[PDB]
Amino acid sequence: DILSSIWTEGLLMCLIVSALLLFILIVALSWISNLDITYGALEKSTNPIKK
Amino acid sequence: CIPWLLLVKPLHFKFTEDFGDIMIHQVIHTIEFCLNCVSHTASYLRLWALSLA
Amino acid sequence: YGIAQYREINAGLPTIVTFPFMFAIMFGDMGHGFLMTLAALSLVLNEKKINKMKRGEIFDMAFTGRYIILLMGVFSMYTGFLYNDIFSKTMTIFKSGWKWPDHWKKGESITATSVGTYPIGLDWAWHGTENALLFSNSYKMKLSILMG
Amino acid sequence: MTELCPVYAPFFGAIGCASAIIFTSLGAAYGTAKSGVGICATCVLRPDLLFKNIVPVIMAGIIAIYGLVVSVLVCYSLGQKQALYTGFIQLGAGLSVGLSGLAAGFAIGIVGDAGVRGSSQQPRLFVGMILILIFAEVLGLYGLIVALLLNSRATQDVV
Amino acid sequence: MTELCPVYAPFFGAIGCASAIIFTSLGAAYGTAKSGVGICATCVLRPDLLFKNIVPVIMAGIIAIYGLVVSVLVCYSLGQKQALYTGFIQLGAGLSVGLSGLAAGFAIGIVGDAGVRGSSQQPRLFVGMILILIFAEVLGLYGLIVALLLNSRATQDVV
Amino acid sequence: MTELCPVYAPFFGAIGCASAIIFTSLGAAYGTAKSGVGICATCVLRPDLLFKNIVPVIMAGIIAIYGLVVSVLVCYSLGQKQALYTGFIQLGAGLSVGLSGLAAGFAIGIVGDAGVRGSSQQPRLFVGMILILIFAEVLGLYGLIVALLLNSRATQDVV
Amino acid sequence: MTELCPVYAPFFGAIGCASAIIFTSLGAAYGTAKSGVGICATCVLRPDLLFKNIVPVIMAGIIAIYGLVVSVLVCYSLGQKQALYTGFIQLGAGLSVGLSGLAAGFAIGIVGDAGVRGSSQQPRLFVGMILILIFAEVLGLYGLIVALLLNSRATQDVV
Amino acid sequence: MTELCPVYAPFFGAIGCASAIIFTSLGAAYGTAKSGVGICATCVLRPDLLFKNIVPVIMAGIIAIYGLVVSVLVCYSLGQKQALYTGFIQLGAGLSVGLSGLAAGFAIGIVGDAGVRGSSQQPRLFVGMILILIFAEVLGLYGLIVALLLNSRATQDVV
Amino acid sequence: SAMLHSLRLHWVESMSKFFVGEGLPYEPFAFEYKDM
Amino acid sequence: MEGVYFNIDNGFIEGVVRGYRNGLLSNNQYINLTQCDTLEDLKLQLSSTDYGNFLSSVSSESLTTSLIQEYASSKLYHEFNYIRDQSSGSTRKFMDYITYGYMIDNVALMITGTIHDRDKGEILQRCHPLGWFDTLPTLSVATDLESLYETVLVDTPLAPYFKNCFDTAEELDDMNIEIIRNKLYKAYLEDFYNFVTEEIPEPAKECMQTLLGFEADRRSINIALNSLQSSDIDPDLKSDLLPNIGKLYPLATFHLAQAQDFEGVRAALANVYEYRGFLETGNLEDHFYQLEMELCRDAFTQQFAISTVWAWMKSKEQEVRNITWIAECIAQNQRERINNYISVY
Amino acid sequence: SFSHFLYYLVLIVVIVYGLYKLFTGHGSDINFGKFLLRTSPYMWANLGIALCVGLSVVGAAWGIFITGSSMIGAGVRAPRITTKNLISIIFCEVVAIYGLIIAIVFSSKLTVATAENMYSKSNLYTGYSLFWAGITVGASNLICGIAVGITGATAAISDAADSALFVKILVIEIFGSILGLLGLIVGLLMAGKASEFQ
Amino acid sequence: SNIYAPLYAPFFGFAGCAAAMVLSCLGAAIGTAKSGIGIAGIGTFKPELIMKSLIPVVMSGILAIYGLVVAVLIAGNLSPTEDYTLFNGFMHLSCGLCVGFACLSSGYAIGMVGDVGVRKYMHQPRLFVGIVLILIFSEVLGLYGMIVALILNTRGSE
Ligand SMILES: CNC(=O)O[C@@H](CC(C)C)c1nc([C@H]2OC(=O)/C(C)=C/C/C(C)=C/[C@@H](O)[C@@H](C)\C=C(C)/C=C(C)\C=C\[C@@H](O)[C@H](C)[C@H](OC)/C(C)=C/C=C/[C@@H]2C)cs1
Ligand SMILES: CNC(=O)O[C@@H](CC(C)C)c1nc([C@H]2OC(=O)/C(C)=C/C/C(C)=C/[C@@H](O)[C@@H](C)\C=C(C)/C=C(C)\C=C\[C@@H](O)[C@H](C)[C@H](OC)/C(C)=C/C=C/[C@@H]2C)cs1
Ligand SMILES: CNC(=O)O[C@@H](CC(C)C)c1nc([C@H]2OC(=O)/C(C)=C/C/C(C)=C/[C@@H](O)[C@@H](C)\C=C(C)/C=C(C)\C=C\[C@@H](O)[C@H](C)[C@H](OC)/C(C)=C/C=C/[C@@H]2C)cs1
Ligand SMILES: CNC(=O)O[C@@H](CC(C)C)c1nc([C@H]2OC(=O)/C(C)=C/C/C(C)=C/[C@@H](O)[C@@H](C)\C=C(C)/C=C(C)\C=C\[C@@H](O)[C@H](C)[C@H](OC)/C(C)=C/C=C/[C@@H]2C)cs1
Ligand SMILES: CNC(=O)O[C@@H](CC(C)C)c1nc([C@H]2OC(=O)/C(C)=C/C/C(C)=C/[C@@H](O)[C@@H](C)\C=C(C)/C=C(C)\C=C\[C@@H](O)[C@H](C)[C@H](OC)/C(C)=C/C=C/[C@@H]2C)cs1
Repeated sequence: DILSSIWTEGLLMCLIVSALLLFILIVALSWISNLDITYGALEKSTNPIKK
Repeated sequence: CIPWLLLVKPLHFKFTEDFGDIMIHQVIHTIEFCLNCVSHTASYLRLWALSLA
Repeated sequence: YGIAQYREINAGLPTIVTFPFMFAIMFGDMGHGFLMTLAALSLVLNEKKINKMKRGEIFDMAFTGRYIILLMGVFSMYTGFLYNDIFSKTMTIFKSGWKWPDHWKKGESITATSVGTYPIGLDWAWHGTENALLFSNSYKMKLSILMG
Repeated sequence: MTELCPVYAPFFGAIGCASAIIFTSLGAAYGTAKSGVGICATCVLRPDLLFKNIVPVIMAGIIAIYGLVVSVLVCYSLGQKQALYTGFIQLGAGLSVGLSGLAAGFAIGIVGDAGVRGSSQQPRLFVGMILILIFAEVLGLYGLIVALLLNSRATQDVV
Repeated sequence: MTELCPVYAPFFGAIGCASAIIFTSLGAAYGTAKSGVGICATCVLRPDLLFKNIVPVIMAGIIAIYGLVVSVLVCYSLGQKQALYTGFIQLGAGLSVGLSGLAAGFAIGIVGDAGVRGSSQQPRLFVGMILILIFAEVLGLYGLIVALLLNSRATQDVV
Repeated sequence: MTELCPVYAPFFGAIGCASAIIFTSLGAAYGTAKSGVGICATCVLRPDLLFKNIVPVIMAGIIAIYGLVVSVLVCYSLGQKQALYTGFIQLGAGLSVGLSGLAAGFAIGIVGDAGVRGSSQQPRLFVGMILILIFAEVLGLYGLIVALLLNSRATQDVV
Repeated sequence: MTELCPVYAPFFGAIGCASAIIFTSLGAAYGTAKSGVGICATCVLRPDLLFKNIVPVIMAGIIAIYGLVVSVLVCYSLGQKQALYTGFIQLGAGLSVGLSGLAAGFAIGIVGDAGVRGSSQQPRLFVGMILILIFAEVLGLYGLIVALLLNSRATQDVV
Repeated sequence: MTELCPVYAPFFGAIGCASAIIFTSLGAAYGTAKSGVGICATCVLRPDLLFKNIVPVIMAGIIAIYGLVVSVLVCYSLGQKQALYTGFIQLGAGLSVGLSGLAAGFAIGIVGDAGVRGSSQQPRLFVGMILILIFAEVLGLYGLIVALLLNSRATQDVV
Repeated sequence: SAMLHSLRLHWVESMSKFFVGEGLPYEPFAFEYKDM
Repeated sequence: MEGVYFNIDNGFIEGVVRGYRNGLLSNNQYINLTQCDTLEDLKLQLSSTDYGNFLSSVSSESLTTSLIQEYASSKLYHEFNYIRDQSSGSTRKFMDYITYGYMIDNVALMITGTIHDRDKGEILQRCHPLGWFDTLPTLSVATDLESLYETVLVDTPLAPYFKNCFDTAEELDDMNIEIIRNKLYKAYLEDFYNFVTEEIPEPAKECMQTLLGFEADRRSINIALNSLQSSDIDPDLKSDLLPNIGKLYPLATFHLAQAQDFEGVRAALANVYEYRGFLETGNLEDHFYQLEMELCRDAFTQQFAISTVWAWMKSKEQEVRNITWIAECIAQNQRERINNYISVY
Repeated sequence: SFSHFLYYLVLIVVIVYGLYKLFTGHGSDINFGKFLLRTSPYMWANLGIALCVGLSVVGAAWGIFITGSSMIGAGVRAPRITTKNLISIIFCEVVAIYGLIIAIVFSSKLTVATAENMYSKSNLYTGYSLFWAGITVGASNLICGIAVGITGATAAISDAADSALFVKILVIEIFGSILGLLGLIVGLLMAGKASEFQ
Repeated sequence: SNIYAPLYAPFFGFAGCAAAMVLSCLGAAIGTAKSGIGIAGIGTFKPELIMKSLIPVVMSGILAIYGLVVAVLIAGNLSPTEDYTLFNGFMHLSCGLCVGFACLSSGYAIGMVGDVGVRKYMHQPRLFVGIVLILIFSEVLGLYGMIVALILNTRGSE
């Protein structure tokens, strides 16, 4: 009455835990990759009319 | 007491359009107070949380 | 937060004590409390000189609340004494209310028996004990609920 | 390998020791990066605020400290023959601290950036930012705490 | 193949030896690339700062030194008949240094780019960037540490 | 559990009770939302048309009434020991009415938005919108007919 | 459950009965929606054309008639103990008609929108749109012919 | 169910009968839609070309006839006890024809749109579009042919 | 952190109970050194 | 939803922009300005607004309507450029897109001055600062578009918008400048509409589509009415100037392209119901400005939208105009038309 | 899209595997029931407790950033709102404290079961109950926090626009802040009849 | 013991509970958040219209009451010492799906209608009544998922 020889309950538990973790990591890395530096405050203006 | 807090003061004002404002304020205050008892009792567990940490 | 209504109960008078003591509950360590007390005393005892000179925004805020921090440190010392926590360690001033078994072997799980109640503060018997956290959590949850 | 203590039980606890630091260091890095971007944008105009707009970058690091604490506590409860219950508890304790720290960091960053950008204009806002930041930080704390509680059960009454 | 030491246990160890250096190098490359872009953008105007805006590229490379410290240590504890617990510990240690050094490198790159861009205008900002960068570079350290303190348990008390 | 009536047969019929109401409400909500957006955009200029540009919201609602008619008919034919054929029939009826109502509700929403926006300018367009909306509504009725003609076979001649 | 007639054979007949009306309604809804958008855009200027630019919405509705015909015929041939071959045939007929109607309806929506928009300017174009729309309808009729020729074999010569 | 003729062999043939008409209709619908959009855009200026810019729609239609030729042939060769080899052959023929027709219909739509748009300006371009459309249409033919030459082997020399 | 969670327990949990607020701050007309 | 991801980058931007909005002069403040008897009184009254001490460095004798306009506009542009200095990613691209129109306007002002031999200093003073690019003063060297593009505008963000301006003759004059300026605003508006549709999320995608459709419609109507004055222009050439993103497109824009008289424009606008009475009576410019203010007000009812940066810049830009107008009626003493200050907030 | 392509590939692989097992007579080999029965209830309980706390925190943090970022922007010109709208940030942080509370209550049921009484009716029920109650509390608190933060940002901007507006938007927050409470309640009802693992 | 009541059947009943509560809360939060963004937007113009414009948030909350009721009913029928059929668990999984997704749809429609009407009837005060009608129609969508859920509970226990 085993679930499977390859996909044992322990292996499936490990895999679903790792999948939850990898999904979280993917979300976090997507969010971090969306980090865009606000350059406008980092470069100097060059406008004679103003600034 | 929930009906008490909700009704006694606005009804006293009615019996002596402003009554509408009084009733609205009393309803908001009662909901806020009833939720705040629980949310304030749970919040003071931050004392334990920060002490433990 | 806001300006009190005219002739309304002022929240500063009660905060003088309640804001430092609620902090102390959240802090509860005689070591850190003593360090903070000394930091506040440095400003308080030299309050005239610091007032005369110019101060930065953060330093100005710290100096203005110098008595705040003094009270926070004193109450933190008191609470840490009640928590028996000095730099994460415990003091053994009083006889403990727990007696460990007369004899045991190395690595043997031993449980203590209640022979009394610690006079002031948490008994040092459950320092470094496996279940210490279970008692500390219960006590401090209930303490926070009651105080709040 | 016992019924209650399979050979794969240490898998979950080691993934929890890792998850705690990896996700509290993801959140802390996000917070530090965004707060530093804000600090670099503001201190061009207002360098005098720099050693006082560092607070968000100090709070994000405290998130990483909360998961270095849960990781080190979970790593010393890890064993070759430690029960599957202990492994699940250690995974849960790292999932909690790591995710809560990620959320707290992500919020610390977004809120520190806003508050440093606005404090260069309204100094009175510094108090507002620090108060909104102490509530983003407490989230992480709440994770650590849960994690800590989890570890208080991980190895106890376990066969 | 023993119950406790299957033939596939070295898989996780070898995946950790890989992951540590892999993710630390990814983070270090990200940081070096962005910091170098900032340095090239600034030193066009301010070459005199170049040999002093190289700090983020140094701090990003300490992330890869941390991943090489864990890969080299995980590698010397890799064995044909090493326990599955040891393999899981060696995977957690690599993921800890690797994914905490990825985050630190991302933070280092962003902060260094911002700080080199702003330091060409406000020199006093360079010290703020160095503090913000020590807080980012700290994250990676923590992962190394949790990864070290996981190798201290990898082979020990293991049958 | 019989060969023909496994314990998991009620799963499919239950997914059909859900599919009927999950999708007919999704379509009806889409239609009601877009038609209401159009009505709010138009009635700012033409409030007198309001009670009469409500037709697309009434039409989108009959899409949800169609999946309530199938969900309630499918739910009164469900059973602990009901055949797998009956379960598949009840899943196919719920899918039929739910999908056909989703499509009809999408068409109803788009057409109603367009027709309310255009009817505030050309009143003669209203009858044209009603007809194009009757054609879109019709698609949900065809799904209800196939779902109702599937329940006529769900429990019948079944062992 | 026979070798040739498993308990799960009715699964593919019901999915084909559902697919027959689910995809034909999706295509018809797409066509009706886009044609109605075009009709509402044009009839603001040219209401007199409305009861004659409704053709794409009538042509996109014959797509759903094609899936009601196959859904109704596939469903009266469904059975608890009907062969797996019959189930596969009823799935292939429902896929054939639904997919072919989906494509037809998409073409009928795009072409009808374009032709109603252009016919308000060039009336001679209406005949061209009706022709391109007859071609789009044949794509659906061809799927109905394949689906109707698949059901002619579904239950026949089947044990 | 024989070794060579499982009960699931008809599954492939039915997916092939459906795939042949499903993808050839998808391609034909794409081609008809885009060519009709082009025809509606051009015939506003040049209605006289309309009954002669219909060629791409007539060419995209032939893509669907090719899928109907393969679907009707694949279906008359479907059987309850037909070999798995025959099922794979009927799936391969249906895939062949449908995919080639999809590609041919996409090419036909794009080329026909471009050529009708350009022919309203340069009539001499019409012959070039028919030449490029003959080439796009022969991509579908070559699928049909491969499909045909796959059905010539589907039922033959099969036990 | 603990100083600022004490502030919320005072501003939100303590002063929510009795503090009406919305008063007029006392800013009497006084001369003060104004720095350029 | 709009709120979930909007505040990760644009929360502070929207808060500050909405704070700027709250400072928009209301009708009562405009009336108070109207009652001012002098530019000194106008400055004092404006000091009570969020303009504040913006003229505090200006002496009494130096107060002029031109100076007041310059200072208010400089305040607006400094606010805009700061908000850009706090924005990143898609928002930076959006705010850069807002500047590309001012750049097209400056390119025409610069080249129009170069062909009239006017001093480059005055021509550059009159140029819109938001529309500044490093090589803008270098447009004061050449006359033919070929040299100007191959030497200056290829490196500018306006380069993609030079794909239909090469047809005209090498010799360049005022009519050719107007043609080039309309072609550059057609290509720009189409590019800014595409950028909004693909990258700018909803409901700032819809708000910015509506506000660019209005811009395109106004440009088309103005182009048609200006071509009316000219003896005749090829309708195909006109169609190359009318943007293809507005409510007018493709029917009303077409009819305007082939329109050859004022009644033709009126017939073209009759079909579209949003511009019915614009040409019926009144001042067309005032009608357009009122519609723009109404559209911007509507963009402020939608939070978690970067359409509010555009709606604040165009609202504030109207405010400045209004102030200038009032200032004129105070400086020149013609107070009969002082109340035509178009107020919506 | 790479993500959409991966989703489609996973769906196709799952469908093909299911059809292969079903046709070959091994449809029952994909036994979700056996997976649930044999997977340790400890995993379900601990995942529930971790996801409860984590998702409650995620929503709290997500709301705090939405409210916090809009308060800071609006307080540049109207700093008076900073303390007034801070109640919004307390409605966002209160969901987290609910999750924490639930974790504490649910962690009390994380006892150690005996080897024989491990996959029993009570222990499997306790695992499912604490997994799904934690999921419910965490997701409800996530939604409530993100929604209350979106309302708090609107309230902060309105307060900056006009003070009188705030009290009217706070009501909406009070409407949203209850949604986590309900989840909390429902969680307590799910894990109500659950018992410590025995 | 009972093959028709396997020990994993409570997993499905608790999945239904979670679906009900979480998805109804998601609808009520999409409704109260999106409708609330419409009430704050108008606040800058017609602050006086905000208190009457709370019908959309009140209606969105009733969607999380439809899911609380269903979840409470499902949880009252789940016990570790009671024989829960796998049929009762499927029937409580559909209850959850039925109420949660119906309330999600109702909440999306209520957020979309409330937001735009509130932001729209600033100019036209007569539009408001219509909003209340449309908001009713959307709200009914959730009710229907509740009702079907109730019927599915009455049949799961029986
Ligand atoms: C990918 N390229 C790469 O590998 O670069 C190679 C060079 C190649 C081009 C050949 C590198 N050589 C180095 C050498 O040091 C340096 O230049 C400098 C200035 C080091 C001083 C710095 C910046 C110190 C910061 O960390 C501190 C304040 C950060 C933290 C958190 C605080 C602590 C207590 C952590 C300390 C550890 O970080 C420690 C320092 C690290 O322990 C493993 C270590 C001993 C790295 C190797 C450094 C060499 C000597 C760095 S990079
Ligand atoms: C989203 N909230 C929601 O659920 O709304 C609920 C609750 C509300 C009170 C809030 C609704 N109650 C109703 C009631 O009717 C009406 O107002 C009106 C005017 C109905 C007439 C209409 C428009 C008929 C069109 O379909 C026709 C031409 C379309 C087609 C294709 C032709 C046929 C032969 C189809 C007929 C079926 O459509 C039939 C009619 C339907 O059979 C199931 C039915 C009896 C629905 C319930 C109607 C009630 C009385 C509508 S909405
Ligand atoms: C979107 N909702 C929806 O479902 O609407 C429903 C319900 C409505 C009452 C609301 C619809 N009822 C109808 C009714 O007919 C009509 O009005 C008209 C004018 C039909 C004539 C048309 C246009 C014929 C075109 O196809 C021809 C030239 C196309 C092709 C390729 C050539 C051939 C040989 C194909 C023929 C089949 O197509 C045949 C025609 C179809 O065989 C199944 C059939 C007899 C449908 C029933 C139509 C009814 C009478 C249409 S739509
Ligand atoms: C939408 N779906 C659909 O079916 O529309 C129906 C619409 C009606 C039901 C209303 C259609 N009826 C037709 C009829 O053809 C025509 O008018 C004409 C003049 C077709 C001539 C064309 C253009 C031939 C091109 O292919 C040639 C040059 C391309 C190539 C590479 C060369 C070769 C050797 C390929 C030949 C095959 O293409 C062959 C021809 C095809 O063999 C299967 C066939 C006999 C199709 C049916 C045609 C009918 C008579 C087309 S569309
Ligand atoms: C956030 N989550 C949450 O808990 O909300 C709490 C939050 C607050 C404590 C702050 C809420 N308390 C309430 C209370 O109601 C009200 O104020 C008002 C005015 C209710 C009248 C309304 C608008 C009725 C509409 O539905 C009608 C026209 C819609 C339809 C389709 C038709 C019918 C026949 C309605 C059937 C059910 O809808 C029924 C009415 C509902 O049965 C379950 C019910 C009795 C809910 C609870 C209401 C309380 C008293 C609402 S929100």
